[PDB]
Amino acid sequence: EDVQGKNCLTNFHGMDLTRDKMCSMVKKWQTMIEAHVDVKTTDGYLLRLFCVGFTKKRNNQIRKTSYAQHQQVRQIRKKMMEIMTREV
Amino acid sequence: ISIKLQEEERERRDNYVPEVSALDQEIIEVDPDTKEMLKLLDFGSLSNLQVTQPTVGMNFKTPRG
Amino acid sequence: TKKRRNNGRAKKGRGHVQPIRCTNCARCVPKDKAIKKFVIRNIVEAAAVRDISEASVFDAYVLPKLYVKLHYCVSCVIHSKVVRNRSREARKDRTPPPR
Amino acid sequence: GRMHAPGKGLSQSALPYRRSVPTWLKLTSDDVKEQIYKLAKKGLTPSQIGVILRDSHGVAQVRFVTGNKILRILKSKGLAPDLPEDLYHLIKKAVAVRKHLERNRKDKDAKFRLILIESRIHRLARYYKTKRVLPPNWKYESSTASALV
Amino acid sequence: SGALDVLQMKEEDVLKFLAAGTHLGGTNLDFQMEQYIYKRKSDGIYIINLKRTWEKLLLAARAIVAIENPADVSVISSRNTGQRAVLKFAAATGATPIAGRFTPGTFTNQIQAAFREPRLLVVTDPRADHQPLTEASYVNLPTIALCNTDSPLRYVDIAIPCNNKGAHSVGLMWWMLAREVLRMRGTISREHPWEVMPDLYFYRDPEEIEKEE
Amino acid sequence: MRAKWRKKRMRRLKRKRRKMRQ
Amino acid sequence: PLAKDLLHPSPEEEKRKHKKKRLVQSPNSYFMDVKCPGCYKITTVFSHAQTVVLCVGCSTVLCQPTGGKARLTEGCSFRRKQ
RNA sequence: CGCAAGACGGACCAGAGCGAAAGCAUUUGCCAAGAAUGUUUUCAUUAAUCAAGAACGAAAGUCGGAGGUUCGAAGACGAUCAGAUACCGUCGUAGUUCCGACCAUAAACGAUGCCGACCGGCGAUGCGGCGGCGUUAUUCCCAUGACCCGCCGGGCAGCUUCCGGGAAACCAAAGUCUUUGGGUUCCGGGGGGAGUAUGGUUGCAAAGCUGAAACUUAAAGGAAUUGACGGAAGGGCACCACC
RNA sequence: UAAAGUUGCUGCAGUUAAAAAGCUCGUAGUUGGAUCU
Repeated sequence: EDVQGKNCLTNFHGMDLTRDKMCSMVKKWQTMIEAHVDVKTTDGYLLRLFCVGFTKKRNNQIRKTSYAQHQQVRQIRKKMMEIMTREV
Repeated sequence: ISIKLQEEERERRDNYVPEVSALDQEIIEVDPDTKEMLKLLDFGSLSNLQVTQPTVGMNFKTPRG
Repeated sequence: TKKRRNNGRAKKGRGHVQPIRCTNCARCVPKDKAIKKFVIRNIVEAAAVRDISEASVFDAYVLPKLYVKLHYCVSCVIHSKVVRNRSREARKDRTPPPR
Repeated sequence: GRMHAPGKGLSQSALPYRRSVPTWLKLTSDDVKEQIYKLAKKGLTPSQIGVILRDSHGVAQVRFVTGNKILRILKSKGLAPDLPEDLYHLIKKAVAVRKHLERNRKDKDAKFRLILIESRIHRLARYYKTKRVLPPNWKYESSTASALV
Repeated sequence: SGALDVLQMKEEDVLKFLAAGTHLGGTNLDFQMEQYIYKRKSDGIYIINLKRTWEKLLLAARAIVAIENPADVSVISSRNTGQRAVLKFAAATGATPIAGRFTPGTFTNQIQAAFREPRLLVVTDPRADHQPLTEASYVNLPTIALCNTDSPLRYVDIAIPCNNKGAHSVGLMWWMLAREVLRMRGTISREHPWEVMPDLYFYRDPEEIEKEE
Repeated sequence: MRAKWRKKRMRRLKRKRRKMRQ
Repeated sequence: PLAKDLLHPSPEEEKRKHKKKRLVQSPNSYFMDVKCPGCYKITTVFSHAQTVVLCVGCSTVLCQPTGGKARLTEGCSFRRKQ
């Protein structure tokens, strides 16, 4: 955002995950719940935050899959949205 | 190779009996359900039987997939 | 005559399955009929791993992997030896090779 | 199976063997009749009346306490609707589907379902006309249906 | 038995069964072995009603006794867990043993070297002894089998419900069958315990004999 | 001959005949 | 198998069956006298009630309709009849 | 580093779900539906299948309107080849996209009409309901979620079986068939000619529906078996193979 | 004419040999649960 005295002063512009991490996190017997919010901080900085989560297999689970029903996914996504909006 | 001499020699070899029977001992564990089965058979008052406790959980199926 | 009870696909209980493009030839193949491989391979070969790890500015950087999804059509999957012909009895077998 | 669906569902009420008023039920036949009359005056159909008699008053089956069915009771007292409950609900559903279809004209599934509902309406109307519940001149129309609702 | 108190099950027999794990079946249940199971445990194991086990053992002993040529009964075991038990049963009772692999065509191929025409067939496990059982369906051969909860009952005429997986249980069941057959025959009495004991019929791992030598 | 190409030939013949009989 | 006595089913097997496939069909539902500590009278509630029942002597919810059996509010004593 | 446009919704995504079929996959909201389960609610035979008739119906195609990123019939070149009017490559029109009106055809397939009953077993899975040790979250109690173990009802399927059937392949239906009759619709009668000619009808067209005959022919064809062959795969051998 | 159960009402076929309409709705037609000495 500025340069003084052979010195570049950077500001936060965005955040991301490396492709390897996101590729590893997507397995084939669970659901991926994805949410996003356009939210402005208290100083005019309007961000877009993306949250991703995956359903968890229990430690005593025998069923191969760990799928959440559509209403459960919607509740999880609404919780994601509200928590991210609160925290931002 | 099979001759009668080998058969008799092997039946001599298998003519082995332990001092104490491996079957009957002082205390044998028995689960509550088999204890009820025995009490149905009127053999539930045997004192050789030790009522052990059943498995804590219900994890006996291997995970599928 | 019928070679396979499932017709070489997994289209049970629906009428249409969306198609995908073969990674090799770009042929249109139904997503349930295409042969799917998920290859998770180290981004550097087992030969270049020594030089790359020696030249790393970090200690125990652990190289990232590469997660590629390949969707072969039947012709390309047979040519690439990803799957091969089986005897009439052994065709029914559905357990993946042990590898 | 279902008339207009491929389903072969089995769920339904399983009546008990006994045809007698239950021991817990102290309500007399006239008391049940009065409760039915009040519920009908409140504007409830025989299905709803039976539901709330079973659910709050312990009346397992009104026929086994009164000796008469709820619709027959309402007809005898004289406060039964002009057209039967099932036909009225079918006509209401058809009216709702038609009102949806006017603002959503690309909904071919709605058109298919409306055709099915109107076939059911016509079958029920033909049955009630043979049984003389409906006048022989009664016909279902695409314009006067909302008036009957 | 037939409610004959001389044939009723004894406390010592119950203790032998419980010590050998005879009452303990598997985690799977063949639908034709439902009538022999008392109840499933908290860990998925099926418990075998030992009263029905004794009833079927006595029925099998009665069937064996009603063959006045003892060599016309064939006792078969393909698994090692029951080979010594089968040999001991054949020695004590006079039956003909087939311990080891059963050659197909033994009952059907008249020309073969091991061709025989038994009058009754007893096997340790219908799953592991499926080959003689099938041949039993070719020569009018009645069949007795020691059946676990998941045992298949095809071509099995008298199914004895017992644990046939453990060496202790297999040996004890064969020993008890030999004891019952002898008692019905007349040799050895029903009053004092048999001078032979189940551990003779058991199977010992080669490491066990190495430990014992 | 492939049946669909025989059908195509027949349809082209029918079009040529339609041009014949206007 | 091949000898099942269809005239005298065991009560456990008959209770295991669907309510319509029993020898003589019987419902799985029941009626309960339910009583609240804040009430001076009992009421009769269907086990599978489809409406929200209220206390006869109060204004409190008694049971909430669900997919199957209704959810009786805690603190209310319920006893089956017959 | 941005901006614009149009297209499409990866991975999750499954022999999983929903829909009459065609078909349906970013979030959120609205709208009207729907199956299944639950039901000691209501009506009380109101039902099954159906000439006529009607709704929907992939893709391509046809009219107008908008758009027009990619891909791309036709087409223009460049290659390869004996020749290539193809396969391969660079471009590229219609089209592919949306709106309205047509078209009503697909290997529109489960190549298997719908409704009903009976006839083996097993383990899974989806939805609903019921019951129950125990673990985990909502800081702790019940409820409820996620698991675990069963049961019931419909559903997509799978394995197994000397149920039975079948020419067999195979099918728990394609079984309950010379021991032949539960109800009903459609439809076939050796192969070609030929789904052609012709008439009728529908369509703006392309074509759709209905649809022969003369003539010709001893076989076409189904399933399976043994060989031979393969510019199919996998093994094995040999200095008349190689290293 | 029989053979021809190759016209099948008795009495045929329609997964692959010829063949179930792409799919539902629907009138006529055909068929229609228990029950009354």
